[PDB]
Amino acid sequence: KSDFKFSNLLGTVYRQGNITFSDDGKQLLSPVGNRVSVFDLINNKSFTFEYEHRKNIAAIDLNKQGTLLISIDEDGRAILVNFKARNVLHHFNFKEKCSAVKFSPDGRLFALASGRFLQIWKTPDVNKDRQFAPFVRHRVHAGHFQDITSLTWSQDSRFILTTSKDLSAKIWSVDSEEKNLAATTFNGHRDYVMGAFFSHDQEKIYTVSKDGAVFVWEFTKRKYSWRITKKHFFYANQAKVKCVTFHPATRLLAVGFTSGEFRLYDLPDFTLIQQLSMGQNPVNTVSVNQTGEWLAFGSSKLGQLLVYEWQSESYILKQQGHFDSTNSLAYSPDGSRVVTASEDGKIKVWDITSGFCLATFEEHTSSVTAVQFAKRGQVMFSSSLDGTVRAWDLIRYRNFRTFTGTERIQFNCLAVDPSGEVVCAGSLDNFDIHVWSVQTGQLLDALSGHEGPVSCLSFSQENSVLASASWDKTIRIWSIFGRSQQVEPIEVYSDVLALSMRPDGKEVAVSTLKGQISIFNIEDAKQVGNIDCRKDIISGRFNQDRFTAKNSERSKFFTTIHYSFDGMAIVAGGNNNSICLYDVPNEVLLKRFIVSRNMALNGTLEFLNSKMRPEVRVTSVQFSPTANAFAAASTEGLLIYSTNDTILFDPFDLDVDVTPHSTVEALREKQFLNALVMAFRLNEEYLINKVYEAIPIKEIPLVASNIPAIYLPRILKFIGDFAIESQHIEFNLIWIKALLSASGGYINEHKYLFSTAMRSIQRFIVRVAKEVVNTTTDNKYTYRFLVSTDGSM
Amino acid sequence: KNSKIFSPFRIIGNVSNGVPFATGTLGSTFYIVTCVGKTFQIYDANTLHLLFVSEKETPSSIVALSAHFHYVYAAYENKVGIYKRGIEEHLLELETDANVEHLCIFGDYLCASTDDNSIFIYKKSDPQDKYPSEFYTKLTVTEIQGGEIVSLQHLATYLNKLTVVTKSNVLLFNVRTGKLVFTSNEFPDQITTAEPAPVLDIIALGTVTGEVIMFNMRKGKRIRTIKIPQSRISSLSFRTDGSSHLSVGTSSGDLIFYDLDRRSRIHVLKNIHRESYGGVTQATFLNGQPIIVTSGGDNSLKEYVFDPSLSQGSGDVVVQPPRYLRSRGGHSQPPSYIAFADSQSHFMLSASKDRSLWSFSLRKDAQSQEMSQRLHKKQDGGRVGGSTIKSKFPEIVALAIENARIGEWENIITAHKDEKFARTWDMRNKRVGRWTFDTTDDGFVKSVAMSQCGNFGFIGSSNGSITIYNMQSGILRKKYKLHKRAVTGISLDGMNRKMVSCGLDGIVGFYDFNKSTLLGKLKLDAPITAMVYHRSSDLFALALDDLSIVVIDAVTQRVVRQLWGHSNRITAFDFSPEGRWIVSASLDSTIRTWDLPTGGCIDGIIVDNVATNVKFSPNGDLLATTHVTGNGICIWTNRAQFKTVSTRTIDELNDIDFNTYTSLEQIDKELLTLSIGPRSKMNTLLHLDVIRKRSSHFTKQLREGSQSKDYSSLLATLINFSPAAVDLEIRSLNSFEPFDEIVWFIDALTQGLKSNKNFELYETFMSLLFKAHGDVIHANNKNQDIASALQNWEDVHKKEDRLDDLVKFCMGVAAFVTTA
Amino acid sequence: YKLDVLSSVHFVPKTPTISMEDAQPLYMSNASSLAPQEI
Amino acid sequence: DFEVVEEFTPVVLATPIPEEVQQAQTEIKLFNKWSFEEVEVKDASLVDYVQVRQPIFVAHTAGRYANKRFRKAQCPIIERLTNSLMMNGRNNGKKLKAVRIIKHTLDIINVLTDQNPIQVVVDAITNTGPREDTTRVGGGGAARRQAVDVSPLRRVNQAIALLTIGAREAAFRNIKTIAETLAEELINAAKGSSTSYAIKKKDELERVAKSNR
Amino acid sequence: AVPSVQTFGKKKSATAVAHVKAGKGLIKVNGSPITLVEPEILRFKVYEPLLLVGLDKFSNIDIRVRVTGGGHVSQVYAIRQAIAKGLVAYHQKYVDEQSKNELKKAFTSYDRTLLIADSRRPEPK
RNA sequence: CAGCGAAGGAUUUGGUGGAUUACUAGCUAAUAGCAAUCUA
Repeated sequence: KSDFKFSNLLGTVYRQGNITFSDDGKQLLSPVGNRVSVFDLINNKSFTFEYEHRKNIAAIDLNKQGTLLISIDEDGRAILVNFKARNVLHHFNFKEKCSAVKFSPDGRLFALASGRFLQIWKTPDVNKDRQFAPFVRHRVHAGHFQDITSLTWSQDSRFILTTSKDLSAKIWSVDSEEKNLAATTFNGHRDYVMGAFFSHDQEKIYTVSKDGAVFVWEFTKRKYSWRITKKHFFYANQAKVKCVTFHPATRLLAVGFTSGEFRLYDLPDFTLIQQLSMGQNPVNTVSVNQTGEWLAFGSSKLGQLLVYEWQSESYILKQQGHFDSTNSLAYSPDGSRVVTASEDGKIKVWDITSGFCLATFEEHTSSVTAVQFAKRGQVMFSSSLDGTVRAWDLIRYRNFRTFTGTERIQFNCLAVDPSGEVVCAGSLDNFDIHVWSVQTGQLLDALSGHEGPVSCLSFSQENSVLASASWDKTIRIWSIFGRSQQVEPIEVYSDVLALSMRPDGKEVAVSTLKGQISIFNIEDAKQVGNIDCRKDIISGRFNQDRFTAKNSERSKFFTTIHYSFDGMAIVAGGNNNSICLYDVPNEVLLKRFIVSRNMALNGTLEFLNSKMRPEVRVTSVQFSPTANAFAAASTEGLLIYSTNDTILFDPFDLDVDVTPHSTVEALREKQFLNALVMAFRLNEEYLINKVYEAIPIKEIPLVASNIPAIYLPRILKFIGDFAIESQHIEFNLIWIKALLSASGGYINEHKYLFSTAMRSIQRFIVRVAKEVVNTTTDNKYTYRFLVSTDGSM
Repeated sequence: KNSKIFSPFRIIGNVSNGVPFATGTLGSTFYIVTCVGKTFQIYDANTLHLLFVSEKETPSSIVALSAHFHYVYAAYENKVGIYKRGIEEHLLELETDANVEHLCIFGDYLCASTDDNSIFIYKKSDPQDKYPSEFYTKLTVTEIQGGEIVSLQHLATYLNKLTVVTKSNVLLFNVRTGKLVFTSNEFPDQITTAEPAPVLDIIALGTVTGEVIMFNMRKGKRIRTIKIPQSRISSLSFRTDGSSHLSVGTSSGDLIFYDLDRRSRIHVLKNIHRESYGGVTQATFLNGQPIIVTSGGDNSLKEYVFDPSLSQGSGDVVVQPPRYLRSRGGHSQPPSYIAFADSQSHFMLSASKDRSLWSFSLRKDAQSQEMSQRLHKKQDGGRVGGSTIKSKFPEIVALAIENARIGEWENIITAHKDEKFARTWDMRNKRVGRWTFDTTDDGFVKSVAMSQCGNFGFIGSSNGSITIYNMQSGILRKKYKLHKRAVTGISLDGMNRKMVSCGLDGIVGFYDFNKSTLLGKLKLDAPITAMVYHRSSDLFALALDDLSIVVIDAVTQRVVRQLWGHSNRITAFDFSPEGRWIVSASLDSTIRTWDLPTGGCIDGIIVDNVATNVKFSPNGDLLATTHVTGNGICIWTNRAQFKTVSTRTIDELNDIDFNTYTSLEQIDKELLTLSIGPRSKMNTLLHLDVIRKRSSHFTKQLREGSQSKDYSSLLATLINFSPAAVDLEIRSLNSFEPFDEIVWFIDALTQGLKSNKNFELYETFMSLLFKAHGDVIHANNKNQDIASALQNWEDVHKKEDRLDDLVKFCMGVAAFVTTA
Repeated sequence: YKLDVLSSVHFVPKTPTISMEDAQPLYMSNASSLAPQEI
Repeated sequence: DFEVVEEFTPVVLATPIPEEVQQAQTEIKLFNKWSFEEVEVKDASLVDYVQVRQPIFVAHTAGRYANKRFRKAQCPIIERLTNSLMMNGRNNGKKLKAVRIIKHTLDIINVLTDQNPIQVVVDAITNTGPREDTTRVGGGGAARRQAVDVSPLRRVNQAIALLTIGAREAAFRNIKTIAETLAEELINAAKGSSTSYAIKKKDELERVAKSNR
Repeated sequence: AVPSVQTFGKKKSATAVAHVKAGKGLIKVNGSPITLVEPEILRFKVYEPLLLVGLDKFSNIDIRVRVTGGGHVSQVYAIRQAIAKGLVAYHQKYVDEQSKNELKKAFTSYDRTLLIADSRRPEPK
């Protein structure tokens, strides 16, 4: 239950730093703020590393074995991570701002540009155990006079070519015996040298500067001593070079400027292969694939990330995120994608597994305040500060409906019908609730009776009663449908922000400004029970303010709460860097999550070092409708916390004779039901999978009819989280058919237990199985046409 | 015994052990290299930060260590190791079996004295290299010439000579010619220390009766004598900043300061270190500086500074006494209890037999701080009792930290040796708290716990009664009386709903906590000594008296595992943070790891000291053990955080031993099965034209499969290559005169989807065929070969409606069951 | 932009062939996403 | 065995509190006399409409029960009896007089039938409420009645109404008062004696429904 | 100098100010004890803040209530509201928060009108 | 007054030291030198 771990970070495909590819360039590693995201672009998936720098990261490299990563932040706190185990190996503090870090091509050394010293360390093994000091220093060279801007290793890991703000570039041999081969310095640029590369044969050296000159250096005679043979110029007048890279094998120089324009050249002849623009913001990063076919560009101001193949002129992806400006989120009615309403005025529909945005919608001319799904993922409603609620078909991607009032107000929250006839929206300057029909477009009603700004709205999903709650310290329940026009006001102790509604519509949980979460019975309007949450809230100290984090009244309350789908838990977040979840029977804190440890954000540290910034805040929390997770719209992105059953041995009434050995003996002796319930009492995912695949098709329905009723949600949620990605489609559908036929009355009379295990199953039937069935159906009908009709002339 | 889960990382909390440290000087800064057992540690003397720790543990204890500029020379059992930045550069094996026990380094020479009164000289090869490396000669101090060698020094401007300080004599060797230049007259008492003065050719000798001699090593006389009666002299140091002071260090822990110019005694720092642990073991002035670094055997390293004089004209006669400056320290006695302060594995609380509670940092050793015992004020306003001569609290039996409400109120609850109340502490302030919870039955505190709401603390007395206090306000809330003998374990649920107590009468009581009922009581077969509650999985483990570990869950109150194998009393145990393993340690000098899923012993370590405490980190990072000897905390890292270990039992289905199940490729040949690959490949193939608008071997294998009537290699190549390659191979298939390549592709897809594997890909390959050149198939429809190939493709493909009505049933009934 | 950035609490940030069209919706490989009534 | 200590000093206050008042902190009884546990509703379909599961100290809960439809199904049935007792033009508003005569009638119910008077009044409700009734199917005014069933809230409503107005007319000009006539009415309705106005009226309504069923 | 706490209890036009401080255990309404609060049939309406939570909460504190306005039943409802939320506020400020929200849970399970009145009315239908 | 109460108790304040981010040493013209010195 409560054992959530940080899974993913949706939104924000790039923040600051350098993009890296893999060696077999399938994944790309992107520095999001202090995490690192890794997007696998072929197997369409994505993860974010769990570890966390304390400032924004500025350098990334992983060796070409793929086996370990090193990430340096913007004051030199390096972190060495095991890339396969996903666990951090060492924390090493270089003392000043490191501009670049690079592993050697042979993997065994890495070097980095810390200030004006090039320092080469040698890589610790991944097979060795963790030591107190795993890095052993090779050397530290100081020949530059100002800060080094770039490294480049040679093809053999033998020379290293560094570029500085000082107007030179230098070549250093790795070992001392080749010191005479590499002792030259390369002058002649008017500005900062942005890059210095070898050719494929390491005979020519190209040095690209900030003003726009690329110099070709050759070991010629005018003795032989590294002349400059040709200077080529970009002649981009106002713009200047922001990032350079070179693929030496395909002779491809890729250059991004401070105007969004990037050009890519075939270098020793200097012929413009292509020139095109990311946008208007500067191109902060260029990176290239190992085969040189993909170019990943990152612009840091809008947080955007291209990877673009330059042969077939086409963008593998275009993915722009939102730093700090995200007002709301909503899970799709199957937990496959999250819709994000963001303050720059747009809707963005992010896939969860593959961490990318599918569609974006810009028809609001101001900050979109709320999104909400309806009609089972077919329609999606959003309300913004420009005065409009509007509806979005997620099939034809059209804004088909726009609802305004008559009073020119700005809407801050909405709520739709279950049977989506009516949308409803509340403002923070009008004290009314606006009730629109969705079929026609008209303003059906204006509900009046709050004496304070309507902070939150929610329709009960079962009996369709409206619950609004406002800053006049009052939650209010409106019976709209069918001749009632009934109003029931429940007073509460302080002013309310974030009401939420149970999945059965029985109760409503409100968050108040005191710091509490009160839970009320709707039909008999009396309080069922409250949680006192203002003492398990982490409220950090800002830098500008002159009052301690203990005595602050800034963020000791929750501005967004949400029920779990079994109705038993509440996740909650606010303008603080803790999100807390509770179980509402016992009113006790299950777990508290620190949403950021970035010291670049403001409200993170409670105690500031006695030796504006974007504050950290969560603006919306939601539980996943299909699989045991929650998304939180922080300032860093959409933090996705999820459990997984691979770890955490948590049995269910095992005894001493219940053992993996006992389970495989029962499987080998083919008591299949006993093996299945032994694996359920182990609650071990590999054992459940092993027994599940070992049961034959002949006796799926006998086992599925004899499964005990306490192990029913376990086998249903297992079949869901297995069958989304497993290939055994007919096996999984046979099991689903046998379970629904044998025990599908228990499910119907215990709806909210199997409310997230059944939504995960019909995330498998309509999303892989129905697509396959559509393909075979179209093949059958094209066959019947192509052989049944007359093609003659 | 080497392990396969945990590997040794460091032993934290150690600063010194009373080997005389060495000082070294890089440029104008100073470092201080102190021995901690078998490693040394380099400290930055301007701030006492831990720069370096030696990379490997030496095979025995380091016994004499010196430091020139970049290099540190550490002598242990037989040999001298030359270390730079911790990493060992060289190892000088001596040709003896005698233990090397002194050394000096001057010039190209390293001179190492053994304990059989032989001296080994080692020489550099060429005077430009970094350390003395080659053997040169051997010197011997026989019984005629002098006693046991008590020090080995080189006083300056002495061209390749060596002052050897024996117990009665002072010899002077020429170490190039191997000669004994000068042997002094005898000394009437045994001399223990020596230090060269910054005066030219003067050494200072310290005797076992109380006198400092100032021997002039060129005249052969003694210049002056300083008498400190009944004090054995253990250190000598000289001030070198224009103030001629000497600092002697006395093995009753005293540091006495003398003016040599005006022959007075400046000041005495009394009890600067403990006499019982050796007194002041090494004291030295950082040269040119008024700061002196002392170190003692009580695991402590201090600095004292001389402020400038307070009289603006006299100065030299009004010498302000030395004051204290920074210091590092740890426990002076081996720790008795261990806990982790937080889930981040950053701080760990640690209580010792020297009656101190330290908070040690696993990230940076400067952050280690002693929790203060300065009591608060009484709540009403009455007087607090106790002695006026303040001493530390009795040594800590148990403790329990739960930082849910940290900074808010009292946070740690701790139980001391043979006293009837449990103190509280605040980890945020790092100090004691306002409350001492009584037991209310005149019994000593045998266990403590506290809930994870942070509101409640639980005291378990030796007369069998649990008392539940409030941590905020410090008052009795409830009191359960089930046991009659001593309650050794209390814990509570993560939801404050069921508590579990275990006493040494061998009954585990299960109580409801909100209601004050008991849910049950289970009688085991031995007295229970210790409980550990794994709180997420609700499984608690008991160390019984019959040397078993009973793992029992609190939900259904059954013994669910029973782990046998320990040969003596189980000292400690702890759960893995995921709750899969349990690591125990017992008085047969062993540490075992048990995989309680399978119920067997994964790994065992025979460790020479008995491990008295074992704690996992609250993440899966580290194991922390605590042994009988050694003032620190031994730290291990689990290698199973980076690899996966086999849960296969030691003594003295490889996927099921490695907890995996690689899902088999297809379960039955009559079952449809998708590809082992991404699900999106079907959609990419079916719509890659509009996707991009929004953004040969094949022919030879096809022909050879048409010969052999087996297209398995063709279909393997098709399932292998990429969507652009698939479209570009299907789009070029010779659709013109006899139509062979089309019909070979069609009955290849027939042979493919007869096999019920990759069938969504075979379906999209047929869709791509009909899309690319289904117009030529429609054109020469009624052609015999292509019509028969499509006929048998439909013959196999018409058995695909099993999937259709299967997903129709699942969709319709799932919708009906969910909605209605 | 500038009047509502100073009238607020929380922080608000601010020829070749193509500007790559980084922001673009409608795409789960949809081509004819029009309505049948629209057609 | 096992015992919990949860007070650690005998509680004494500076204001002296009566011994039965400080005995009332272990169980809530109506008027500190009549226990609410082991008071069951011996007829199902009326449990969840006669409410005896939140015990009270006096029949004067000033809560608001007339602003949703079935919210008066969880007013405690002693207070519903009290509120129905304070109705006519003479005795409107006088809830303290109604509470005082409810206290007197429960005292004399217990002194006549030595059993729990809350159990007696709950049995009187569940025996009085009619289980069938007739509506007048109109046809423009064709005088024909059709038997309908009757919902449990209407059964509890009409039960309290029949009992209270039977006590009024039984106390109309006899020597007995409203408290004594209501006691006789609740006792006879509890045992179901057919000597009460209330269950004679129930038997007439049910018999007419049986007639023109 | 003393830890003290002031709360308010209101019904229609009665209003009651309750001062709670540490003491010996005396509960006094309008100077007279709590066992004199007429109309004597609603004395248990006044008592139920004491009997719902036990007199061991009141064994260490002394309350005084000053009640003006209203009528008989409005004054007993003001008294019980003032006593209840005064005990809650005292255990908030000077005793632990766990006993604070245990008291809030007990009073709210009995009736939350001990803690929150029904104040602004009517409804214009 | 009672009570609390070990060769005393309370309040206030100045200075210094250690933490307030996760520990790979100083200098320079830096593949090494110096640190007693870079200069003939």
